[PDB]
Amino acid sequence: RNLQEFLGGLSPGVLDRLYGHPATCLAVFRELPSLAKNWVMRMLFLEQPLPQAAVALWVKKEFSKAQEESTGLLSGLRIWHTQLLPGGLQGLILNPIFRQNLRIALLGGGKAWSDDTSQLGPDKHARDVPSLDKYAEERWEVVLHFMVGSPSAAVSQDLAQLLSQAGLMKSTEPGEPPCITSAGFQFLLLDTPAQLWYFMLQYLQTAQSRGMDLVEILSFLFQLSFSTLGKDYSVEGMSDSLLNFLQHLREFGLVFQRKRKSRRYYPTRLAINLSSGVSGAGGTVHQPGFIVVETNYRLYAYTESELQIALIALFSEMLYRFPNMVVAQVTRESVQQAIASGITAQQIIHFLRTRAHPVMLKQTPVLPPTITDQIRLWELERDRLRFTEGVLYNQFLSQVDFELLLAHARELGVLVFENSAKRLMVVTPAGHSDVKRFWKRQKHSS
Amino acid sequence: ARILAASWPQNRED
Amino acid sequence: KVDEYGAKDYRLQMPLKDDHTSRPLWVAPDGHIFLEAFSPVYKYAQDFLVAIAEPVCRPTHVHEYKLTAYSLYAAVSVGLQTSDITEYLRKLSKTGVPDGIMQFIKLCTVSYGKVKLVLKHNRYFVESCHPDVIQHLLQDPVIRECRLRNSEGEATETVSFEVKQEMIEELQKRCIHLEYPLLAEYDFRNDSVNPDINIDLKPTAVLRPYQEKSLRKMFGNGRARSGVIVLPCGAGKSLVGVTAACTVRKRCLVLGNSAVSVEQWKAQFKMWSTIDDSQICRFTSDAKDKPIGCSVAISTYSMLGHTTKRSWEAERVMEWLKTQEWGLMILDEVHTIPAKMFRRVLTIVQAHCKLGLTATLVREDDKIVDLNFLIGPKLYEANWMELQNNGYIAKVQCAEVWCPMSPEFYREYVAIKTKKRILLYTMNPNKFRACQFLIKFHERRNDKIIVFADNVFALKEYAIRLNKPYIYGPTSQGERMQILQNFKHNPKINTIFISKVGDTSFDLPEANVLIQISSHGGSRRQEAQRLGRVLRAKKGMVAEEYNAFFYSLVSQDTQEMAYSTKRQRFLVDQGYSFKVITKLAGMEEEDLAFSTKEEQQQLLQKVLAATDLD
Amino acid sequence: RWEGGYERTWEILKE
Amino acid sequence: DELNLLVIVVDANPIWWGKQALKESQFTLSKCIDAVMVLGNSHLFMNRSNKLAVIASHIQESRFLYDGKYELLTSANEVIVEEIKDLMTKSDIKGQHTETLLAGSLAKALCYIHRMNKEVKDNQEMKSRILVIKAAEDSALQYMNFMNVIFAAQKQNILIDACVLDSDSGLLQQA
Amino acid sequence: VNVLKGVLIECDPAMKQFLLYLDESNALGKKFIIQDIDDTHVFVIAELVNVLQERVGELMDQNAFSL
Repeated sequence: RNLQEFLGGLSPGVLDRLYGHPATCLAVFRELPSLAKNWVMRMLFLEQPLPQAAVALWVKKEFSKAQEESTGLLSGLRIWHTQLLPGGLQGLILNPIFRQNLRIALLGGGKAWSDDTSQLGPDKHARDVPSLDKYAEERWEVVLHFMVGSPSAAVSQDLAQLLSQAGLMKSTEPGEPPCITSAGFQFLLLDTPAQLWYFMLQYLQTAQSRGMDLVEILSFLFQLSFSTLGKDYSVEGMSDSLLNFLQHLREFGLVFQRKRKSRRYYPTRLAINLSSGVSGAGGTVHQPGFIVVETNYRLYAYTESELQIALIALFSEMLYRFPNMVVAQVTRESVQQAIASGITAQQIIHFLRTRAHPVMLKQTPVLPPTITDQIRLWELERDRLRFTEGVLYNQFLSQVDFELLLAHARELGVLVFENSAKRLMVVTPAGHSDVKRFWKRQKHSS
Repeated sequence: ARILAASWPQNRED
Repeated sequence: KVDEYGAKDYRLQMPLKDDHTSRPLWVAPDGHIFLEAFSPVYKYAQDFLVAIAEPVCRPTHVHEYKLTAYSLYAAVSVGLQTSDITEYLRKLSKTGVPDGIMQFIKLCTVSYGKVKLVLKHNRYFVESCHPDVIQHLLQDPVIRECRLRNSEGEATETVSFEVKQEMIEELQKRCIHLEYPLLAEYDFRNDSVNPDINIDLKPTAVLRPYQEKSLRKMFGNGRARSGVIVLPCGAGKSLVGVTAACTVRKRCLVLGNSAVSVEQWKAQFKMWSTIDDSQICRFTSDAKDKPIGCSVAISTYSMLGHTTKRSWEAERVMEWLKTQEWGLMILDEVHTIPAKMFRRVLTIVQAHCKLGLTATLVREDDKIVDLNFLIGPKLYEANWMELQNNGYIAKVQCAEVWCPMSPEFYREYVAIKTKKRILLYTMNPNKFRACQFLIKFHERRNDKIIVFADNVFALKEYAIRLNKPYIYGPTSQGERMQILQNFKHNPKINTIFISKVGDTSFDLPEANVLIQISSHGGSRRQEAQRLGRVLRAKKGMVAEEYNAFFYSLVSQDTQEMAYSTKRQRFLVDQGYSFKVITKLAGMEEEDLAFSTKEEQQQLLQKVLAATDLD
Repeated sequence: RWEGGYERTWEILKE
Repeated sequence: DELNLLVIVVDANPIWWGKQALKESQFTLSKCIDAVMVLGNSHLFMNRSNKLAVIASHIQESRFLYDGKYELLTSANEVIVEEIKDLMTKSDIKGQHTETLLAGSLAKALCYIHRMNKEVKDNQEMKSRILVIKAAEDSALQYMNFMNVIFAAQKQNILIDACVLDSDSGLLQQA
Repeated sequence: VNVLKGVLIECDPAMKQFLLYLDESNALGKKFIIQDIDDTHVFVIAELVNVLQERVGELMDQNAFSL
């Protein structure tokens, strides 16, 4: 789910409160389509409502669908609103709060969100951008190792509580580490920006559980999105809920802070691209590919962290463990085990493509097509048996009665399968009672 | 031809 | 130590040094060696590994080699000591060499080259420079029986002693038990009993660099050494054998599977060697030549291994062969040697230098450990992918086509549990339609088509319905040759159906499309050798990476899937790819047989009529 | 007559 | 990978703006500068990949111009305001040259676009367009140079937009 | 009316023939394949479909190789 999908499902009050932040308006405008951006720029200084027909006459007839998509997106986000223009017209006018904040952000004025943290002078314990990036990587590595269950990763209990609420790991037996579910496996197989985006979406879905203001958190995230990497900002000026959220982000590695009492905080590139979700950051300079795939379904990994070793062992049989090399083999048994664990074929293929060694990048295909096809076939083998519980109707004496009952079932939407040639049909067990009652009532009316 | 052309590797691919 | 994931924890035993990128080799303490092909020192590392390590797998990027005692003995026979090999390994291994492998190398190399076996005056002598080892080995009861004794039963007295010829192969295995392997050293230049022969190399013969390297490795210090060289089919293996025979200049013996192999070897000798035709004789059952003045003799293993009474002239020829001392012996298709009857031929024939040539050595019965002493260690084995890159051989386009089984056949397939089940999946109407469409496509593309089917009934039925020549058991040789000539010359006929006899019973004409329908049951090496022999390099499509086409029709959800998977393991170890094709594009437009389901019902009736007898 | 000897040991050298 | 470049050339002829100020019209040079800055801010606002280049066209020479408000936008505005004030306060009329150096500013803008395109990585394509505002009268002696600039722009396939304020120019129409 | 409550199974005709063979030969034991409805659809009682899936998996396991 992208950012706008979550924003579009919010209540009008939350959207209005978020409109009071010029950074939020900037982010919303940046996330709009180009046609929507042009429409907003046209209406930036328009204090009068715009007739709908006049707005519609601007775009080409062929691009009406794209025009209608932009119009619907703008209406859903409540950026603009419809007003009963005098004479029966329905004018369109932007949100006054949103428009005012956008003008403040662009034209100037208002008040800065951060109170020029240079007041404290240079930081005695300032770090460097590579150090901040490495620390951000380390924290997420610790989180992933804890999700795996390795004792080397010890995190706060409430952090595990978030995962339990997220459903990735379920604490079937208290005291023992929770067992990570299939959803947790799918989360692990996602790319790191995707993992962060999904985790933040889950946090937002349960933001009210911690009593934290959604409007403040979203605005703070938007401000961090436009922040400069390697630059600190003022912790002061934020509510206690915001302070707790900032501490949580520091635990995630998105924000660097030497001490909990520190008044400075350095946003990281991960937090900058966090608002964009999965897109936007097309030029992500990730780690070089260390995985080499051979035609004999053999994987060679130039890695030493146990996280990647566990990820590879999730769907492959380990063979050798060298100090700087890990040799495993891709087998049908391991792939089927991963599928039974909930792992899909596409996740494995995408993960292997992400970890593609530069030597293999020289080939026109990123991965051997035969291996990918074999993996796809192994995945398709598991779901050969299709199980669908239902009630079978097969005693139709008249074709007209069978057609009428089939039409009624399709009206109810409880049809599972139909066979007009033999007058046989399958219905849902839940819808069986309704169809049975309808069939009995038809005989009663007869 | 319906049975042969689309028995195993079609009901999931298509 | 084993991790919970099954990976062998070799981190502790392998001390990694900072020279990661420069050194391309990984040396695990289990004896396996891993090499990266993209490394700049790949060529030097490849040459070093080939000399000392027997390859296991050679895919595109990372190659896996194995260290064996026979490989160490071959390396010692080349002329490499322990010190230089250890230095080169440490210069190329990413991690430090474990002491377990080090001690393994130290023990084997010291024990090599101690015991020598000499064949002089039609007598076998075992001698060594260390009489203590000889005295110690006398206590062995097996060695006591193998040692030749006097007519009164008294044992015969660098001191050498005669050894019974019938117990020579027994002594070879006992050397492994005593950890003192024999030495197959021949006086290449010091020979005087056997005179030279007026045979040389024609200027038309050119030795490819890998062929020359293999020959030079075989000729250790200028002396011919017994061993086995593995080369792909069509890479001039017969030319290499002829060159070796010319270099030896002594009496030469060549053995083939059938008379066709004998004729091919004789033609190659006439094509490349300068030996007169009067000195070339064929000891065959039909075309016989006088053994007098036979400088080079070409025969077959079964002719020399005929336990039953032979013809009077053949008996005289065998007596002359036994009396005659042969400096050099040549054996073709070593993979059939592990058979007991063919192994007895080695005991029967007295030869000084024995060289074996074949395409594969992975016997399904894994009777190769004894073969390592029947002839010797594997001297050389060329990389198939590397030779494809060099253009010496065609870059074959391999594909496995999955033919869905008809529901009528499938139910009967599951119902049948005996060996009669082969006919059901080997006669799939859908497979028939796929083969027909492929044949039509390749005929429209003007390609040579060879359809291989082990089952006689299935092959005959397919050839008859498709109206193509069929080759099977009897296949009268005149008609067989006529069919071969028609396939080579007549453009109207470009599709030949060949039974199991197409492996080695005759010569396979050069083609480009090979379709395998029926399987032996898991012949991972036989069909691989057949595929190598069928397809050769074709001019015109050298630039393209797909110049030779091989298709394997496999019935879905059947035991043929397992057979194909087991068989293609050898080719995958060679880096050959295999693409699975479930849907064939163009079958919908093209009209094929059994379009209606009732025709498939008729085919099912015909197949069921063919009972378990067929 | 090149069969007398052939080695690539010196090619295996540190550079 | 869509890099949109909007190069803006401003006719900074002091004679025409001084005459307009004498007319005491509602619109002055300050309003024009504010409008140009707002347009550039909007252009950079619509997308990160968008780039802005502002060059002042003056008789003496062509000048490369480039608290609740965005930091980058504020910095760009401060730089632009500093440069235009520095040019205008030091713009001393020394000579009878009245026609603005339109051709030279266009040539410098084209050179800047070419340098940016060379600096642009192959992963992204840099679409370029030029908007020029016309306030004073056109130049006759620059006709050949103007045509040469037009041909080079067409060769590089760069859109050229003209915004006439007071005096029309057929050369801009043809461009 | 006399209608049975179970689970509908949709598979390729080859698997349909395999299930018919299992039901007729009683390899599964008691005949839980009461009735067939379509050329690709069958109606199986859920009490035995779990074991039936194991038998099907055994079939495809045999039609493969162990590495």
